[PDB]
Amino acid sequence: MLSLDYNNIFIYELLTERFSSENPSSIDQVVTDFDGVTFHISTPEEKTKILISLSMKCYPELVNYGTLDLLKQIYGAYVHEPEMGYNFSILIDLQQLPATDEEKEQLAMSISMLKRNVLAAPFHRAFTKQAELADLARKDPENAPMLDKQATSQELMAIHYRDEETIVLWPEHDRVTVVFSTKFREETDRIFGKVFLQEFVDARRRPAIQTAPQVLFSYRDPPLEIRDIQGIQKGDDFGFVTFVLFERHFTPQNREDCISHIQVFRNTLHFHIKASKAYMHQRMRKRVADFQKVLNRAKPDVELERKTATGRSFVRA
Amino acid sequence: MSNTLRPYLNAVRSTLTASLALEEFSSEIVERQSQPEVEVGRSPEILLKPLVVSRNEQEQCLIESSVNSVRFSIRIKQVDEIERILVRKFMQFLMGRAESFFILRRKPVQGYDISFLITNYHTEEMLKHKLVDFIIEFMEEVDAEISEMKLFLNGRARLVAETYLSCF
Amino acid sequence: ETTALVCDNGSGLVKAGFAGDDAPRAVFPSIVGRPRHQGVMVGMGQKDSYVGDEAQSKRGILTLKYPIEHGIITNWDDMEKIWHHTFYNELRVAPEEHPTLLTEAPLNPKANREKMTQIMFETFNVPAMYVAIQAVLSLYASGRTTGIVLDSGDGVTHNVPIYEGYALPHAIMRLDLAGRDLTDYLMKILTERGYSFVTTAEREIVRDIKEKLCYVALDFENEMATAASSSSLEKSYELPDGQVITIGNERFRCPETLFQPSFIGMESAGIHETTYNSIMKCDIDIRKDLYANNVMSGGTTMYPGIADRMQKEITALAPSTMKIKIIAPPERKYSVWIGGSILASLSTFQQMWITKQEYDEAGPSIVHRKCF
Amino acid sequence: LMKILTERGYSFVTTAEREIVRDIKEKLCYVALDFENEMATAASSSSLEKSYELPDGQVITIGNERFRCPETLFQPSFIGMESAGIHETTYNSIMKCDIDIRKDLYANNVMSGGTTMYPGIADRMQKEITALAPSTMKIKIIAPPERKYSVWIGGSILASLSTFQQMWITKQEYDEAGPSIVHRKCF
Amino acid sequence: ASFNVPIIMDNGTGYSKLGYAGNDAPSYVFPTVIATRSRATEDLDFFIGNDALKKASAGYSLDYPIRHGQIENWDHMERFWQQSLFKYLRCEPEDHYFLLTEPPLNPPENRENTAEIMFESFNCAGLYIAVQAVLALAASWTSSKVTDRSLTGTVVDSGDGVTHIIPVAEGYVIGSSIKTMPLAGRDVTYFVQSLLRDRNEPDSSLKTAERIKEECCYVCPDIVKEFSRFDREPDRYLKYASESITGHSTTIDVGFERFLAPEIFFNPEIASSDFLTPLPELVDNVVQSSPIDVRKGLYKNIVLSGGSTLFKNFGNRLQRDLKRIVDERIHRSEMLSGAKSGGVDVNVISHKRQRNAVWFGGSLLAQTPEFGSYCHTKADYEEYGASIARRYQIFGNSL
Ligand SMILES: Nc1ncnc2c1ncn2[C@@H]1O[C@H](COP(=O)(O)OP(=O)(O)O)[C@@H](O)[C@H]1O
Ligand SMILES: Nc1ncnc2c1ncn2[C@@H]1O[C@H](COP(=O)(O)OP(=O)(O)O)[C@@H](O)[C@H]1O
Ligand SMILES: [Mg+2]
Ligand SMILES: [Mg+2]
Repeated sequence: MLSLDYNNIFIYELLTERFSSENPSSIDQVVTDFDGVTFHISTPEEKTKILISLSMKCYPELVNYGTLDLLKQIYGAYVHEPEMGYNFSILIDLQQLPATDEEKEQLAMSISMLKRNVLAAPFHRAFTKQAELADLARKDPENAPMLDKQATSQELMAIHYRDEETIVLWPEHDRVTVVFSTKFREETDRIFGKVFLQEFVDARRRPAIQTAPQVLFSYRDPPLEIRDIQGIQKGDDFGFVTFVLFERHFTPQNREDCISHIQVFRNTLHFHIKASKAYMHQRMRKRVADFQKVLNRAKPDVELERKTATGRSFVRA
Repeated sequence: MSNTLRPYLNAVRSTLTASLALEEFSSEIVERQSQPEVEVGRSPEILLKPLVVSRNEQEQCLIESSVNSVRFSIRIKQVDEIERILVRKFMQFLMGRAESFFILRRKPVQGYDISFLITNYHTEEMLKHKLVDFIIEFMEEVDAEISEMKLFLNGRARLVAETYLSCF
Repeated sequence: ETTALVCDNGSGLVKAGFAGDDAPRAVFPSIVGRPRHQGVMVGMGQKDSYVGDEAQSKRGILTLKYPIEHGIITNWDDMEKIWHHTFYNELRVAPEEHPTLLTEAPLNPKANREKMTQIMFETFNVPAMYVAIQAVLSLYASGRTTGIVLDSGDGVTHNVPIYEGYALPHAIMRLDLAGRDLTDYLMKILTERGYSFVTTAEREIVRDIKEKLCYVALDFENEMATAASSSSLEKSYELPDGQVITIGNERFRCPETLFQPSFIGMESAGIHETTYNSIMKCDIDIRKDLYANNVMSGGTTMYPGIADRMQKEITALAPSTMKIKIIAPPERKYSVWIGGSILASLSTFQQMWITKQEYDEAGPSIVHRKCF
Repeated sequence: LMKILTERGYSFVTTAEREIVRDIKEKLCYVALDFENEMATAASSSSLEKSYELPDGQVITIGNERFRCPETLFQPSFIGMESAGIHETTYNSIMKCDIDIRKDLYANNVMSGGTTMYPGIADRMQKEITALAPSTMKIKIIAPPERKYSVWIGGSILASLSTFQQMWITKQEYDEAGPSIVHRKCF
Repeated sequence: ASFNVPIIMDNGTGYSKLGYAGNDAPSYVFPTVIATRSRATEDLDFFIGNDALKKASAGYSLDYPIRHGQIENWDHMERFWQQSLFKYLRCEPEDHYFLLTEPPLNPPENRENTAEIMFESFNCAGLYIAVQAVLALAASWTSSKVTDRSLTGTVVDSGDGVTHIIPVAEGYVIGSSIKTMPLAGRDVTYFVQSLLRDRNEPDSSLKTAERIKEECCYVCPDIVKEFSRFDREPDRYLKYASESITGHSTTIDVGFERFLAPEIFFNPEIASSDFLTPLPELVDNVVQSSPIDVRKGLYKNIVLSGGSTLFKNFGNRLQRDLKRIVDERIHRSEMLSGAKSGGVDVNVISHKRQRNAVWFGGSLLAQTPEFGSYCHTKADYEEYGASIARRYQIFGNSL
């Protein structure tokens, strides 16, 4: 696979099986996801009632960012009071699901896609702010730079979802710039990530893919706007990949795909580093075989009599 | 490869072909048994002095001989740590299949990355005037492989970056 | 250090060797080809990709792709493969023990230069490297110090006037018509006589046809009128298939694309008008010397009689009071290399390298502020 | 199509069977919207199998060969050609043009010729050109139902024009200019 | 501090059962097969499990990395692990502890390769290797609250590729008594396919044989009496509906295979000449070779495991045969001596988690706090080298 999936496959399959089934069964399984997020599935009250919980270390910051309302108008009346040890909880009963199959399938997909659904609140807020500044600047072109600066100052938003990762996003009259504070431990991971990040920068440059958002990466130094932001170390070992999303990159027909893509970026990079390790393994063995071919000299020709198959010559003559 | 490694390569060739005058010899401490004397090192009167060939501080060729067995360990260049990881993994794969090589050790001596071990029997049955040919051929081809594999790493990183980024 | 590497990674051909030598140790086409069939045979040493002379020899069952397009590298994988070939398979010298010299056409994107420098420094770990322009190399080779250089090659044609020790960057004219476009036009206009060339092997065959037969006339209208009475102008060529083909007015028509770019449907001045404009863009006090020193360089300028026709057109354009002289050494095919080697074998050049210790402390942008 | 019919078990060698195979391709062959998914669907050969009645009365059945041979247009490597598909060639021809004239080239594609009458060729070409071309603008395919004789219709229209009569190549010009009048008169 | 939940891997010959510690069921139970070819590069165009099964004729060639319990090809195994982890299991290796399992009697080289792949390609926090059995003993006891652990018995783990009879006494596994028969569900599946072959049934696909076992096969007391009963009784002649790909209502008339297939376990001569000792006799030899004091515990508790022990009347027949043999020996001793005895009873035990007893035992074991201390930490691997796990411990004494 080349592109990482955008939701939890186990939740999707479980929901599909339990919706299409006729005899439900009690289940209690806790499932982990990428980036430390953990999901818990249980049926404590009724065999036909399923409760799903979300765990995330940065969730209170999401609440500060205004994610409760987004979750509410995303998931309707399904909202349920959170369970112990978890952040967001949902309770679903199979007796009230829509009869039509496509509604059930889309509900299962939406529930399985809870990760980005809860993580996309800052992106939606940034898009709304970008629209506001766009219309305000269209009201008077001469009033752009000062409102742009005040938006870079006040609306500068940030989040820490991993302890070596950070998203810094802020809107403007025409763009929503985002900064990733990438850093890889596990030395060999950082070793391969250096090459991966270098090649990832070049990509955009090539005229072949100029339609993509502009990338900006420079290790050992952060951009001008985030040196004063708390949490950003003074370039200890952290890279900083910056994507500039213009108006065309979040057109009303392409917002969700862009959000999911920009969210999954880092996990894609990690998984593909591992895939590159496997690629080495296979090539390296594949032509150490050629070295063995080179060695197979220095063996005088000899003759084996039959050695027919799964046995020893199967005959005395 | 060559046109570049003439003196080091020829010195290794000459030393190896001089050090391969092996002989069948039993064990002087255990009866009705024969062991490679270079690996045990219990009877010093039959162990020729250890010999080292080098071209630069990062390339060495330790040549330890004996009456029946010869162990020959080398170091190959690792200019940057990318080549360090590549060399380590590749040479591990190389030694992992020593069963079909007959002149390899499953684990190199410390401070090295590979150790050949030519016991008498290999010279007894396998004609040995091309074992050294394989030795030198490998000593150059290995650097060739490391360079090629780092090129392939760069290429695959470029391909995955383009594939990820184009789908915005 | 004894000697320093130097590589002229041109669009069509690549020239490599040691500094101070007077002969290319290695010249092979800049071609990387992949197989396009199954291979029901057993063994044969199935090689995934053939590059250089091997690809040129086995083009029968391969599809060939040029990594460099119009002077800008577009397939960095193939470029790295070609550099690896030059380093290991033909010159067979360790990159880490030899400073290298590279060549890049003027006005190329800065991405090309930065990526090339970074690749040479990190993937090959060369001790030091330098990037130089073709026109400066041509002047170094010719022994001159003043004179506008016309460098027409496989990928791009550019003009860089240079006074005594100084270059005028504002008067540099770059034209994207070159040998590849000429070969494409020859393929297009060989169809009108029946012969059809499609695959990349046919493209190489047409390139050989242009090598052996194409030439530049003196007066286009008179030459066409002479070709109308097609008696003593046609020639013949032998394809590897054994079939003999006849060449006619298109023998000299396709070289005229340089002087009349409208033949391939591009709105631009010819290789003489661009030179005239480049000279006129310079200061008035140096035109009287730039006219007397017209330098021809590159593979494309090897057509018979191109120098005479270019001199005629430049003399017609320029005022008659000042004479026009054009020069083209018989070894101008490797003039860029000769200048590169002369520059690399200079004592005063030793402190103008870019060492690894200098590179890693400033990033890949150092090449922009040091090389040029 | 003749070459790939052999693997099923039917042999068509000489010219008569060549015309028979041509008639088969007239009524059975079609262009799939996508190739890999349709090839996978061909395993469940339920809605893909079709029957044809030869002049000899022997009935033959055809499966994935319905859309395998029309795909050669988009994949010329099947018959052993190192060329690009029709969509790729059209995109390259558009790209080779000038910068500001690509608006109408993208917005106006004329689908003419007898071979362009396959069921679903226009949709596949539209999808492919949309994929290659930038997504900023729209791609349109003009496929008139009478595109089979479009060349003749246009020829009649041109000949009926009241300004074309001056451009005729009269025999008087040929009587003095030789057979080369057509080179510098027509185009 | 508070670590993440451990992950319970399982790589059987036929099925691989991933999951988590503390769960009540494996998250994924899918076949151990990977699809592979021969503009995505050929490095990544691979599918595993049910996706590989469905995508079989679309341009991929399936291959089973594990056969007879031992891994032969390593590219397939490593690609299987990476696909599982990063596609279905959805975990980051560096922040979790793994509990791998693999059949006993494996070469130390295989364990070394597994450890080095896990700590280099992935480099997880810790890796622990357990023997397919053990976990079976752990999952044997159902109401495991504080005390009611048998901790002494025999586990007959019969699976897809190879079966293992391993005795356990007071927790420790007696190596000298370990014996293994190289016949399992796959060999009898090939036998069923051959039986379909000889009768020239319209469909003879291997999946058809698997389903024929799934809803048809059962164990019988003896073969000649069962043949006579089948001749007399005519309602034992079923016709399984196949529907392979397009052959609607192509019913397959099953026959004597329904009792001829399971009999290989109690009569291994049919499968091949590589083994000839019937399973009850082999279990008797295993128990007798054990130390004298633990024979009562070995006979009293016998635990079935694996998916190939789900045959009806399998446990009944095994218990009957073992009880008959032990009675024969005891009575022989009695008439040799001339005194009565209380005898020894045999209780072959089957439980509600027969199919995935190994996984359930692993999940129950991983939850213990002391499990973390037993894992191979990454620092130990980077210090002592890649041969940290080569000393084979459960069966046989090193040096
Ligand atoms: N004698 C010749 N006559 C005509 N064309 C030539 C001749 N020699 C070379 N060429 C053309 O010039 C090209 C050589 O390009 P080259 O000058 O090596 O490019 P660069 O200067 O970028 O290295 C070839 O592709 C060939 O088509
Ligand atoms: N109900 C059943 N009855 C008999 N055999 C079965 C049954 N279900 C599965 N089997 C077979 O027994 C094997 C054992 O299952 P499992 O333990 O998951 O495999 P493995 O031994 O590869 O780990 C299955 O792979 C299958 O071939
Ligand atoms: Mg050049
Ligand atoms: Mg098993």
